[PDB]
Amino acid sequence: RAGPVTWVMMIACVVVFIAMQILGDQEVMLWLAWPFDPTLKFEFWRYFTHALMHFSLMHILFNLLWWWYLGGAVEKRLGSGKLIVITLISALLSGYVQQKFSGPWFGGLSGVVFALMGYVWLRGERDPQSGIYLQRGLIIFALIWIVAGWFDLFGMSMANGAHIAGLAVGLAMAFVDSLNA
Amino acid sequence: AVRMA
Repeated sequence: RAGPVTWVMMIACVVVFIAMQILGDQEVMLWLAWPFDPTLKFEFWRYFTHALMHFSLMHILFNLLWWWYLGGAVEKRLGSGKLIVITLISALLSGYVQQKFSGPWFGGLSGVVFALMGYVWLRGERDPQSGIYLQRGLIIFALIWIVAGWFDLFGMSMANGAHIAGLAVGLAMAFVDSLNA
Repeated sequence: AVRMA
């Protein structure tokens, strides 16, 4: 749990979030969101910094919770490098698919989070010796959570492309990772 | 609106 990449990520999300409370959501979005304009396509940070933005205490705490719990496990059991790679690929791919689904105005760490969910479960399943796993007790919620976004649970506009893309990506990485060693 | 990942 006490991993550097785990905490460096939690710290950044909290910095950025606080910045969002001072400046306002939209003003942070114009700089951190996925490129809305192909002119902006070379502002490379935007492909990753959308993961840093949250729009409610609930949004961020719920995300950081999962991230601490799942990110922690991968960092501890598998190193900081494996975590970063998972975070970068899924922030890049789930941003990418989410932009296709509903455009460039989104953010949150849930893309990376479903990738961690997908990864920890598929990896604990195929490579038990890797010392990580996900309670079926969680994978349930996982699936409630994803399908509840499909129905926009009580007006909650969820990034549905991000969740599934992230989920898929984690499963691919864990499956590939569960062939070596 | 915005969508929450």
